[PDB]
Amino acid sequence: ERKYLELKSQKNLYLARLKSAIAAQKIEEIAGNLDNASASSLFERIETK
Amino acid sequence: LLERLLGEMELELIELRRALAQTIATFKSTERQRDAQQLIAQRWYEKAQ
Repeated sequence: ERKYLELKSQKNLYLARLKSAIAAQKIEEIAGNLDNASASSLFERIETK
Repeated sequence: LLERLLGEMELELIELRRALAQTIATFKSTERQRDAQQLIAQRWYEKAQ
């Protein structure tokens, strides 16, 4: 009964970190920072079109 | 065969036109990239000065 709440006290932190990490690359995809011109999306296809 | 070949050529002309358009597009894009690169070089020169 002790160990269970021990783990429950960190489930949330892990979920938060994971969601932040996902969101990072999520908007890094759209409108790349163009630090390198290797690939940019949705702001170059539109520009080229 | 006359009308057949003329229709074929009619299609092929606009195909060629589209291809040349795309060529002009990336030529402009490459020029823009060159300008950005030389601008960054100039900025680093300013920092050095």
